[PDB]
Amino acid sequence: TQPLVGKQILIVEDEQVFRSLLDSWFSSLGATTVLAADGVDALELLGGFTPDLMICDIAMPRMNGLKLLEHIRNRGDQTPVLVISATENMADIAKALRLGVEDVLLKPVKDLNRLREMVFACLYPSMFNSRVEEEERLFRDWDAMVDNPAAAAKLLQELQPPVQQVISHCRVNYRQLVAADKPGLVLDIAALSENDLAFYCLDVTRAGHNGVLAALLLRALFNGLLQEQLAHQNPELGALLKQVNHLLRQANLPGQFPLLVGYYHRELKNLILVSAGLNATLGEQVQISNGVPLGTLGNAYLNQLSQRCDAWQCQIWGTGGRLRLMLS
Amino acid sequence: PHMKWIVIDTVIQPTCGISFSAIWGNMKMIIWYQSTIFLPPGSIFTPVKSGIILKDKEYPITIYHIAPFNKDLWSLLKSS
Repeated sequence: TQPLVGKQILIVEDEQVFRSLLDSWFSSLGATTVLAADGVDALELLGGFTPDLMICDIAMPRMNGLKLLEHIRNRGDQTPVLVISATENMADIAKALRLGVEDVLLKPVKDLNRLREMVFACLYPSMFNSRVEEEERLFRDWDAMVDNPAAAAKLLQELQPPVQQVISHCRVNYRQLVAADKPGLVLDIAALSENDLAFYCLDVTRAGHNGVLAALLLRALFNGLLQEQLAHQNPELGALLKQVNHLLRQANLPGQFPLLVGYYHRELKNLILVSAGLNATLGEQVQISNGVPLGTLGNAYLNQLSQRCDAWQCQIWGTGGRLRLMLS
Repeated sequence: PHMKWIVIDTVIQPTCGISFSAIWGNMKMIIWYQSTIFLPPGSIFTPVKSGIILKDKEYPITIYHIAPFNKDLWSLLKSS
């Protein structure tokens, strides 16, 4: 066949029979294979030519295959390296995984089809993101009966901010009237600086347990993410919403995620707000746009607003809760 | 026989009380679990129904989320 046409593949194996087996398998698929029997020979071959994919065995090499991985990463080539080991040297498998390796195979060669799967997934990751899609489905079903949504819901309820607090020398109060202790509308307020404050509001009743997870993930990273978008500046909340959509996508958190994101600068007396899913209003009154919840539409691509006030009163409500937020 | 899964790395968020661990079993996975159990990188363990046998001791592990590994999400976790 002709799948691996023009695919330079390096095989660093020390047992001759396994060398021949791997080379015959790769050449049967049309790959241009280079074989080494020694770790130093491996290092030389690497200095010489760049293989599209590499296979290394840390089992009885002249130089530890894990040390060859260490060298490759120290050079920053970051070339793919599929490793071969056995049920032994579990720690070596760990060390390889900490290195930029792709997968692992047991020393016996029985499941060749899984080898084809892994090799193709590595060589054309975009084409074979079918694996990622299938795994997403599998883990969505898997999570249902291994995870404890009750514990996550309780943790989210426990982590909610105090009712009244001063952040960035801004007075801040919030009061929710929907049934509490059943996590619905959820808020987080963080200080981005001595003058910048930010917050997010999510109705976790729409995504279910995933929503709770999303909320938790937000409280872990929202600050960070916003700071990153503030790194490349002298705002732009919408990019933060899209990045949050992509975060929930990277984690296996499907469903609808109605969100609101706000940012107040005290010295600039400015509040900026964007909504994708959640209703809200806030004064000089302005009703925030409903928007399309995250995890849907691909990209909400919604608007912002600047009122240029010192104190504000914004009520935020969705199908799962109603809340008030106040800054004085 | 017993499954021998290995913790590739782990991140703990003080903002929350969560431990995120990238682990290898037959494939790479990200687990969001309760911080109470501490799984340093390189730890080898056997999974069990709502539990983990490590060093011949069965710890009750509270799992929040199980997902396939994501390089981007894990790098984001490690940057906090």
